Amino acid sequence: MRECISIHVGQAGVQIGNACWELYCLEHGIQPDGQMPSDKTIGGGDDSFNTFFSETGAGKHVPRAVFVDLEPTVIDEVRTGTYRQLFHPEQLITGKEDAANNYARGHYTIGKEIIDLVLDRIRKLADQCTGLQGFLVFHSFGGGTGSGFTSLLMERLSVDYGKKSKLEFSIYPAPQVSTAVVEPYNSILTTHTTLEHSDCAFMVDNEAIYDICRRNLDIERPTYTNLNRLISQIVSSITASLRFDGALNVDLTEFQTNLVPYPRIHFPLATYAPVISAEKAYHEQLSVAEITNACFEPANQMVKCDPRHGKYMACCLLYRGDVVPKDVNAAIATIKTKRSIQFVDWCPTGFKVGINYQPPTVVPGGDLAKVQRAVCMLSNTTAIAEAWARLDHKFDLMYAKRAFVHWYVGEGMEEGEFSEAREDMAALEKDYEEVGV
Amino acid sequence: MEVIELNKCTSGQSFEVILKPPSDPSLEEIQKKLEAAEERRKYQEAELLKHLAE
Amino acid sequence: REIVHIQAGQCGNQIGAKFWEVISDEHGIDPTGSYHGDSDLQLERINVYYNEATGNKYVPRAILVDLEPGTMDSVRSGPFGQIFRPDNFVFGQSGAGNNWAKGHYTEGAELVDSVLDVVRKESESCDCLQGFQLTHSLGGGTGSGMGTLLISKIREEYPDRIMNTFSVMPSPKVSDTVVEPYNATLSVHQLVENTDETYCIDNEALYDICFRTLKLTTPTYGDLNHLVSATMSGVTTCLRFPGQLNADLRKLAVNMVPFPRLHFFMPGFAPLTSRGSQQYRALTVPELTQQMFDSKNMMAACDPRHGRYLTVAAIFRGRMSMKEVDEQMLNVQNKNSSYFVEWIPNNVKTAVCDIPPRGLKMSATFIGNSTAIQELFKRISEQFTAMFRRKAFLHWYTGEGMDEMEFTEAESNMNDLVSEYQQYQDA
Amino acid sequence: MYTFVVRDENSSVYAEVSRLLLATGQWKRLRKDNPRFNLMLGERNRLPFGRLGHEPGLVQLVNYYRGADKLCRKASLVKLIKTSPELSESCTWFPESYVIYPREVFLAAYNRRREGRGNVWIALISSEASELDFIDEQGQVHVIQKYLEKPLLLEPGHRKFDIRSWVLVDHLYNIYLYREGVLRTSSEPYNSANFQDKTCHLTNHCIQKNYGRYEEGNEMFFEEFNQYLMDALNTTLENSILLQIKHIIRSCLMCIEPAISTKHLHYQSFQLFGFDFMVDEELKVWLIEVNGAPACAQKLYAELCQGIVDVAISSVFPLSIFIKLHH
Ligand SMILES: Nc1nc2c(ncn2[C@@H]2O[C@H](COP(=O)(O)OP(=O)(O)OP(=O)(O)O)[C@@H](O)[C@H]2O)c(=O)[nH]1
Ligand SMILES: Nc1ncnc2c1ncn2[C@@H]1O[C@H](COP(=O)(O)OP(=O)(O)CP(=O)(O)O)[C@@H](O)[C@H]1O
Ligand SMILES: COc1cc(C(=O)c2c[nH]c(-c3cccc4[nH]ccc34)n2)cc(OC)c1OC
Ligand SMILES: Nc1nc2c(ncn2[C@@H]2O[C@H](COP(=O)(O)OP(=O)(O)O)[C@@H](O)[C@H]2O)c(=O)[nH]1
Ligand SMILES: [Ca+2]
Ligand SMILES: [Mg+2]
Ligand SMILES: [Mg+2]
Ligand SMILES: [Mg+2]
Repeated sequence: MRECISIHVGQAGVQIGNACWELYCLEHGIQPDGQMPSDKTIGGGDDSFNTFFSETGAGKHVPRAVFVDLEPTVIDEVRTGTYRQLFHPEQLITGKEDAANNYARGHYTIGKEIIDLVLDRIRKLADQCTGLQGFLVFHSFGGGTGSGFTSLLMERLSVDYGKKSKLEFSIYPAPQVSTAVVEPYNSILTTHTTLEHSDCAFMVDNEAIYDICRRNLDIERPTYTNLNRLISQIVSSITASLRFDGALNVDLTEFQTNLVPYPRIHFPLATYAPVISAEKAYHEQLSVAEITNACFEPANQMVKCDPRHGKYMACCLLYRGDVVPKDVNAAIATIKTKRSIQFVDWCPTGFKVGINYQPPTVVPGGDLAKVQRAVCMLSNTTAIAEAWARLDHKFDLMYAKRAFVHWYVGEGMEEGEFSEAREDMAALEKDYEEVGV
Repeated sequence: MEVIELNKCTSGQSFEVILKPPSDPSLEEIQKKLEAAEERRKYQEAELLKHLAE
Repeated sequence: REIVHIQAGQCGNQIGAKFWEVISDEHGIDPTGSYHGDSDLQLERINVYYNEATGNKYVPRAILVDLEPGTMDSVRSGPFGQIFRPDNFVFGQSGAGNNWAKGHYTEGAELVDSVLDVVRKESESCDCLQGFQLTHSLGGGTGSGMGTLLISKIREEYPDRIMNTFSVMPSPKVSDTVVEPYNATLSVHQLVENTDETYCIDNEALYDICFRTLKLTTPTYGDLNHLVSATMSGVTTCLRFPGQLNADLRKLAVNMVPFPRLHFFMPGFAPLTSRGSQQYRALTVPELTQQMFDSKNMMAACDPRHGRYLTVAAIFRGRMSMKEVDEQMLNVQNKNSSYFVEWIPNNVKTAVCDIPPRGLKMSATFIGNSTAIQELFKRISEQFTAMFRRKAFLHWYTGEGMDEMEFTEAESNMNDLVSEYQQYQDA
Repeated sequence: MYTFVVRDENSSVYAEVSRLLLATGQWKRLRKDNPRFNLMLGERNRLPFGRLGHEPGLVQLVNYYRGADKLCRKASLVKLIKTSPELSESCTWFPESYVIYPREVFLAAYNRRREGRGNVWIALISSEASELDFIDEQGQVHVIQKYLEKPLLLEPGHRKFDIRSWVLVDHLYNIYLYREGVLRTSSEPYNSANFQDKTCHLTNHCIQKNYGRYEEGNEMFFEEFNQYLMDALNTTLENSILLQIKHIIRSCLMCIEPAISTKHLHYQSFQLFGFDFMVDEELKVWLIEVNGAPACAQKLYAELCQGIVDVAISSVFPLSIFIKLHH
């Protein structure tokens, strides 16, 4: 067993962290006070779930997690929420004033006041680890803290933990639930600074989640809570291999080995099915073939894009529920004849499959119906670069006029960092075209 | 399709299907940059305060 | 995240008192400072504008300033005048006589230190100071001259806080004196450099709305200030009530101001009502969005179709479909493509608040950063130059020590501001 | 009320689509870089398909199918036909072609023809299995294709021609064949001996500037060509030729439908195609090439460009000359 430490930065990172850890507790039978009756080794253990939970002598199972935000509103709700007993107070770190949607404020002005404290609190968790393998970092692209502080933290983690893997769960900005007009700026700035420090990043486009909630959960106006419960199901599906018995994706290094053959192209596309409303009174349970075929519909993807016009470098199928390999293989055989699945010439055309027999867990009172089988596909396809093209174009429109740039220069940033960041994004799009076209 | 490396346990199983074969900065330089941006803030503020003093 | 409110001069204290009346009712605060409210959305962000004194009493974080004692006394005698802290009344005895130089250089300098002591006392109680909000007119002497002197000194002591103003522009349709274009031009010179966001409350537009739209043949200041208080309630709603945006003065400036000097906003409001009027039919969402964007509903006498919107912030108040609001808001952008800049993606933002203002079930408030605001500054520049080319009435100012060069520079800066707004209109 | 953007001003067909939609009064044109449009009339290369379909509250449509280039480029078409079982190497309506790069061991077919004792090909026309030598001298991916040595020759004139068919595919992947085709004639009698001069061998309108002798603009329409086939050959255009043309068009577009369809996509596509056919002496139809950005014929611009508005545009944004090829 090797421990993983989760770090949740900014509002989006914290609130998605709340949803994930709530889901983790329900999946492992951990009560809101941290007690887990099924855990028979009191006060310690090396079980698979101990990758995410340490244990106190009193039998309390505490998340290996740090929450960071530059203002206190969001984390205070964790301090007073249903799972307030779950977290030790030093795991919840707040400042007094946020980055005001400004990467420069979160990265330079304010983040510099709190970075040493956060690393100290992170080091406390690492000292409880017998074999720490790395970090899972949750944050938004568009927020000043989620963008600016995260990139500062990731640089320092490379310094302090040079041989530890770092994975990201990143919220890609969407106008439907946007909070700032400068979110394209923050996204490009943080991607440039973080690119070398992240081994694998799962981007979630709020536009995709918003539309999935509208179309499949019949929610007219999805809230953050609607989005985050869906996101946490996909995150839990992705991390399940670290928390349960299995042979596939058993350590952070395996995510990079299995999904990322080239370091800069480390943004796998997640696709999840089925998403079914709890309110739907009559539902026909979807077969292995149906949920597997749904993995190749852009409407079910975490980012809207067309994988038919890109190339695959790796493909992982993560099933939960009533699924046996024979049916997966039959489903894959049919799907391959009828769909456009092109791998690069230097990679084999193959799927790595993991099956957990437990069907997905749903939060009581939530919007997701209970299903007998579900799947999350992780594919590394060049088609995800469409998201970079969209982001870089919005960046270009504003930066050509230097609109809003003075807010960043005023915090000590230089105009040269904008174009240096933009050149790196330009190189990233070129990398994706060379591999995919 | 070739099914390889099938591993089974009580919790589930995993395998791989093949359809076709193939064909960082130091701490000092971080503090360098955090301090160079801070001095640019202090310079811009000192210029404002010099302007307000005139 | 506390805001410190300052009201200076007759106009500033008049619209300032009305602002505190309106929002105290919205938050369930009675004239004695006691809370008597149904909903707890009324108190979640009450600290933004109110200090909580011992005894569960809320006192406005407000400082009341004038070189003239009379208007101050009328505030104290007002319906909510007893709610203000008595130590926060700072007044002189002279009066500025509609003279910017007296407010800024002579009579005002004597009183400005006393105001800063109250500002400092209020700031030291603040958990985390957002910044400052000033109400004043630009046509007089105290709110204009001393108000901008206050702004400069506050920026000296709080260089990292936001400075927000509600600035009433002079108009000959309401005019109190001939020198108002002088006072306004000198003031705009200060506001361009020393505020982060300024709401342009145009007395020309306020008069035209009362006369043409509300069918008031003889509009009074009470009629004008009725529009001002409705506007001030709307543009501060996202600061006073919990929202998905969690707005504050800094986030507003970051998202509304693409270029530092272009920070003068055109407010808009719907539905437009006169005081005591009957509002029996609620507006529908299509009506709210259409009216709020109508030139007749703008609080600055500028034609929105004579420029382009750089950014727009809109807050809808009441029980309504947020889905329908988004549809109508996205719809008005499509049908008026040419009046929004193409190079700022997602430059029109919408927010919703469940609590409607008093007397209405549905309202909509609009904050626009439009290049058409240059029409306002052009209008004042023309009135300035008509007198200045003959040096008319300058002796009132040179008598207080001012030089004509200072007038030339203020005029030149405002004309530069006009040219800057014009540059992005063609972009 | 709708809005659109024009990013290919050099497009003759969509220059008229621009004017027709503006004259409707219910369509407003924006600047070419305004992304809040309903319909993009996109550029011919590097159209930013990745930026489409991400505008909230806006249904977006584009006049191009992403991935249709696999059908509208000479080298990829030969690839597409040989790699696809629906078409196959045994495909009976495409001339035997090979991709020679500057699969060049194709001579086993050419050198089997000399062992079997006709073997003239095209890239450009010669019989000695070498021009190859002109393909290396040009330095671009070229296609070597069997030359149809026995074409159908119109009388009077002994002339050669090709047939252009305009095909509209809408957002629902309905395949609409424009009922009006055109024959691009040759005015020079076909000389089976001297392939050097290619004005009797290349029916391209430009390659003919004797031009204009038999019919106007070297363009014969379907009514006359039908009358010719009746008077001269005792058959009709529908039976002898158009049945094969409809089969080829449907076969080609059905093959690539899974790769290019926008059925469940966040944006929608339509595209106008130009199929070029040759007719041999037996009245057997051969597919020559597919045009991704086709120009129309002068007389037919008004009717075709209208029909584009009715079926491809106003069907998505509400305000026949087409044969629907059913599948
Ligand atoms: N899916 C999801 N997205 C969120 C959530 N909260 C915020 N976002 C998105 O994140 C972006 C804004 O960044 P935030 O995380 O809210 O800002 P922050 O990290 O706290 O940084 P500052 O507030 O500027 O100091 C917007 O695009 C929001 O749509 C959330 O709970 N779930
Ligand atoms: N295998 C073949 N056999 C006989 N003739 C052929 C032929 N391939 C092409 N041709 C002739 O050459 C001429 C031009 O062929 P091709 O279609 O490749 O050029 P092009 O791309 O300019 C047509 P368009 O202008 O419509 O795009 C045709 O008119 C045809 O008569
Ligand atoms: C929407 O309405 C309001 C917002 C704000 C505000 O702080 C904010 C944050 N982002 C934005 C914003 C502004 C413009 C374009 C944008 N694209 C994405 C965000 C955004 N504006 C403040 C208000 O009143 C004080 C207010 O009411 C009117
Ligand atoms: N809208 C409005 N404008 C006012 C009011 N009182 C004065 N003004 C305007 O303010 C200008 C005069 O400035 P004033 O505030 O009276 O002088 P001060 O006391 O020295 O600041 C003139 O343009 C008036 O039209 C008021 O109550 N409402
Ligand atoms: Ca244990
Ligand atoms: Mg925040
Ligand atoms: Mg007065
Ligand atoms: Mg061609």
